Amino acid sequence: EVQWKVVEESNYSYIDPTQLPYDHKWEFPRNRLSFGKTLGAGAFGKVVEATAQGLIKSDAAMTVAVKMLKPSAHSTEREALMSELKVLSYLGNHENIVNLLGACTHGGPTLVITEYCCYGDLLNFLRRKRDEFVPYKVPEDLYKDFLTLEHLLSFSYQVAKGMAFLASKNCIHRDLAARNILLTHGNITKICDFGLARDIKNDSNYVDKGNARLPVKWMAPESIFNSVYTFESDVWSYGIFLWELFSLGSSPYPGMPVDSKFYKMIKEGFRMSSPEYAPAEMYDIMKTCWDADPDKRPTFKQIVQDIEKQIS
Ligand SMILES: COC(=O)c1ccc2c(c1)NC(=O)/C2=C(\Nc1ccc(N(C)C(=O)CN2CCN(C)CC2)cc1)c1ccccc1
Repeated sequence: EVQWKVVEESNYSYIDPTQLPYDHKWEFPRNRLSFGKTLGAGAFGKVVEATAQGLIKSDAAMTVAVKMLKPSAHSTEREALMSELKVLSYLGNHENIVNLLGACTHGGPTLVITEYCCYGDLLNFLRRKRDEFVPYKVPEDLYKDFLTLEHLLSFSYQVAKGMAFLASKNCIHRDLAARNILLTHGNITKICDFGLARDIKNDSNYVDKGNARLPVKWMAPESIFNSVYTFESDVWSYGIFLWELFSLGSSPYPGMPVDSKFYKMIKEGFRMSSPEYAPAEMYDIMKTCWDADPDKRPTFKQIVQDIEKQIS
């Protein structure tokens, strides 16, 4: 919205990602990329499955995901893709994020080489295993490839470790949701920012507010109503993700259209109830994540230590 704002005294401010350095150690020869099918495409950017010759081991090739722009992209999009590469180069490597493997910044359009996660996004994975879920396995043949409570607990734990990594790098996600979590071999979940590769206009999970489209049902109140995005507001989005996880990919606040009454109810203390398969101690974490006071929400470092005792 382009309007007036009354302000009150309360810090952190975004950095201009174009000012971040790009380390050319990530430069990978473009001629060693063999492109496959497009995995997903936004309005201006797309992620393509590809084969990278000698990227990690000089002997053999490996499947990777290459993030690139469409022909319709303008100079601002090309700057944005370069800034996304500069952020990934800045953050460093962690197991629970979609990591940067290389980049092609020469001899053509910019190609960002990321890890390929064979299972896709966690949201579609959960909704696919809905009829194949049991809390724990009793004859094991009947639950061959079943999803269990052990898996969901590991997912909550890995996403929390990934977010804890981002917070330690002074990085705010601002769009934490199951659709932005990817699953790869060994049930490893990886956080990522789709950025230019998700078409926000065609996704009902992003609500048209003014001129912007925001993931309202995942956002903390101070984000929706005060435009305040912090480490603590990410924790709110993690609580909404937990509700997705233990409802097996159900849309949050199911059956509630986003309108003025919805915003009012959230401000007055309205919260979702416990998912059907959520353990009690995990739902406790949800309620703390959804505290209207950002000071009373747990940090991701605390969430990691909390879930760790549950795993053990
Ligand atoms: C910063 O990094 C990023 O921003 C980023 C963004 C997306 C991906 C990524 C990095 N890394 C991946 O791997 C991504 C996806 N990968 C994938 C894998 C498997 C599938 N599935 C299940 C298929 O069936 C498709 N596919 C399987 C393999 N055969 C050969 C071809 C058909 C679908 C998507 C994917 C992309 C679009 C939307 C959701 C996820």
